[PDB]
Amino acid sequence: GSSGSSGQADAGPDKELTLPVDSTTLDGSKSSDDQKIISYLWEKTQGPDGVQLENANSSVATVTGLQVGTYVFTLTVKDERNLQSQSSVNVIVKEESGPSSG
Repeated sequence: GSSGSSGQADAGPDKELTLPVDSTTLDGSKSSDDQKIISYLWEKTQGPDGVQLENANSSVATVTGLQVGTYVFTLTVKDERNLQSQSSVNVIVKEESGPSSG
């Protein structure tokens, strides 16, 4: 038949930060449309160990202390039907445009 099931877990689009902006927010409020969600988990699968995740157990998580690198955060949520879904997001960090001295 045709496709109907919508996105189970949406960890938002690609995240691109540019110093000094060393912090971002993973708003996953748009994970479901019809079937509500009663589970939220934010963890860093790949990337350098250091960043600090806040409210990981919430639809909206915050990661501070980001550096020029690649941070992969997987979002594991569940629906009324104990449906196990996963959704990661590529977080790239660029350097603050412009030269520097010191």
